[PDB]
Amino acid sequence: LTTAEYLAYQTERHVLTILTDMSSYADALREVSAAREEVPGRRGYPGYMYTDLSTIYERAGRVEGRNGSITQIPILTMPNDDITHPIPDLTGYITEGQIFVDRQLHNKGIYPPINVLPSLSRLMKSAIGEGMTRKDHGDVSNQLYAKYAIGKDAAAMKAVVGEEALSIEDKLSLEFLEKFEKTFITQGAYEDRTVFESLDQAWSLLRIYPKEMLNRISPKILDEFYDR
Amino acid sequence: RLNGYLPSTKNKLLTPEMCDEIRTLMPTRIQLYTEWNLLYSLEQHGSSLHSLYSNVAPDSKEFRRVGYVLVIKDRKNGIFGAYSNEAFHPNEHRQYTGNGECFLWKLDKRFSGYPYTGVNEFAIYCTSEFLSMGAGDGHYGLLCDDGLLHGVSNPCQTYGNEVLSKEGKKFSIVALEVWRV
Amino acid sequence: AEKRTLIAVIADEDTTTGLLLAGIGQITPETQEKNFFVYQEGKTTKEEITDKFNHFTEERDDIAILLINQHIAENIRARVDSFTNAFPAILEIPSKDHPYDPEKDSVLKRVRKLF
Amino acid sequence: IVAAVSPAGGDFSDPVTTATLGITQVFWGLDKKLAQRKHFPSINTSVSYSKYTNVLNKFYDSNYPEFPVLRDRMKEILSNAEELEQVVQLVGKSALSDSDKITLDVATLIKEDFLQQNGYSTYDAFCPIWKTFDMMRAFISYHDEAQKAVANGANWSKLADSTGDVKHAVSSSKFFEPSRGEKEVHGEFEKLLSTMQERFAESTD
Amino acid sequence: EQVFPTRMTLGLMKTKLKGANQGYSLLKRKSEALTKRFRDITKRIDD
Repeated sequence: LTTAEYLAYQTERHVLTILTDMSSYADALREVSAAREEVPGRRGYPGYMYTDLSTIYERAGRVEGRNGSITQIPILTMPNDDITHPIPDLTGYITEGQIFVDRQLHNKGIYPPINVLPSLSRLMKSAIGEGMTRKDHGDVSNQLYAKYAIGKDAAAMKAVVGEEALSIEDKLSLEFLEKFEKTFITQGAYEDRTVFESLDQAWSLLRIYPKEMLNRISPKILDEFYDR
Repeated sequence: RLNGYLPSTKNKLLTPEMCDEIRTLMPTRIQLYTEWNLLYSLEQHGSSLHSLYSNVAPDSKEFRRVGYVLVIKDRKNGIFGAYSNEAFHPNEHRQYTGNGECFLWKLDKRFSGYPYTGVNEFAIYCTSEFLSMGAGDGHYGLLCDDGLLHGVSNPCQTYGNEVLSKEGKKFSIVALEVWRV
Repeated sequence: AEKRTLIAVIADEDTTTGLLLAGIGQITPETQEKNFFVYQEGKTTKEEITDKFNHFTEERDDIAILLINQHIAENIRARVDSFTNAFPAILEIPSKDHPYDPEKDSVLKRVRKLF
Repeated sequence: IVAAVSPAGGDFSDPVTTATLGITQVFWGLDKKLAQRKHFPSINTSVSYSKYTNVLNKFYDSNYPEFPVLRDRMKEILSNAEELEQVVQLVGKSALSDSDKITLDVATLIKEDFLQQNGYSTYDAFCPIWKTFDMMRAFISYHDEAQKAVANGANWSKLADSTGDVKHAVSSSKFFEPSRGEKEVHGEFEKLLSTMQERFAESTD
Repeated sequence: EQVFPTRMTLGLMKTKLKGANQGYSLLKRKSEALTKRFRDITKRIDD
């Protein structure tokens, strides 16, 4: 963090930092304060981890005068796949949004095995826009999220109420769910895509539905891009 | 000596001059009653082959003498298609379901055609993964993907047709319409 | 469950005659017994009607649809609504010159409620 | 080194297991349910994992290029079957498509034939790599053939009556004891696969 | 308000809760569909 901060705020370089683990950091931290005689806290962890974790994380963000910047992507590891554990709780408390990694998707060979339903990024609204990117990002994001959420439950109901009783919407969503999983998220280990290419592929997937039905998308964007 | 349509406020449809021109070549007793029906489209019915097959229900009881017309526009506005007398629907691999009277064509503002020949009866086929017209040595005369994105067209003995697509060997789809008569 | 192969009727004379000339009620050669009974309005006792119903339902399970006139079924209303098993079909029809009877149909009666 | 942690009551609450997982590369968890049912190999195929799959493809392609994709397909089949089972119990197997029943029965067959094996019978003591490869090919080819046949329109109930023979054949395939030819066995498996294709084709008529 | 197994059995009970929620929603929707189809049967049999 110190070297990254030096670079960013004394050479004006947009820098990105990664850590790749913090659970092992928590272990190393519990080890200390046992050399000292501080009694263990919750789950055996030291109570005061909040302060030092804040110190680690909160050396980020842009600055007023200098043109530099900084970004962090800490990687955690929940012990038994529970969010109730103190480490993920504190990390969510300090940080903005989270990115999940489902076990089931990984079992089905999906790479990167990411599930989007629990994912979230609170500063999206300041990220997308015009110039900074195309104008249709924020709408396609919501549309795809809603349709994926619908498709999951549609697949759930398929087994209990057959397939014919499902509405036309249900069948289209069922097909779209599988297509999305197998093509969009599934990315090769060495396949690099620009944002524009990803947007185009998302448009291709959206083209499954009839133009009218994509309610959440504004009419302007629908008219502009739905063609072809 | 006239034809009608039944679309619903979408960007692209078929032209009346085109249908008048195509009306020339098809079995008699079909050209007589002329009220075309838009059974399926790519714009206002999604872009799913399963949706296409579901929309085109083989409802022949009212009229088993009904012509089925498929019109497809290629990447560069090269319009073409084929005429079929039987509804499309996936079947067992036993046989091609098709009467030896279908034909292909390359339309434009320059009509052409390739009537069925008695050399064989190939690739009048219909399955959940593709829907192709006459074939033989070399790939099929016509082909549309499960996803309705790319297609293939080549000469075949079943029709002796030329290459229809502007991009001959393979191409991409931009708009599709289906008509029932 | 195709043991019930026949159709019984408890109806007036003309309706039964038309039914027979069309022919559904079969004089069972195996039992030498007819599952179709010609109802005599005022002569056949309610006990006989209940007996034939019991036969066709429990003993002679060879009957699928147990038909009966609405007016005639009214005389056995208690018997009509006492038996509520859907495996054997029971349909009520208007009698000779008797118009449609909504209250005389137990199934329709139950339909009107809980609607 | 091949350590062997011991369950401490709870499945994973103990900290020793957490620490070991933090470093150990390959993990072979334990399943209570299978043990309760005397399914002696009780490896839970939902939590266990191994990170050497990524690297082993270099050796695989030199001798058996098909392990990666086939293994992934089998794992997907098992995951789909278990997730379907999750819901089928709450309602019942009445409103199920042909493909659903196919997947369920294939998963059951694999779990009761592929996974299970007793380390006491001569034909089952040690399963060479090639034999496992061929027997895996048999199952996955059977499944994909059935899926293709039903997809084109057919009732799997009727088809199953004819298939019963080849189903029994593939279920009994494991009894081909190794150490006889080491290559003649491969020819036998190939003949079985060809006959399976033939039987489905003719019965598909 | 139950027999009390206190031996770190949290996961089991959470699984039971999730199963209960899933079954509840599924059966709710099944009942909705069946009632919807019941209405038309009533109308058509009446007519």
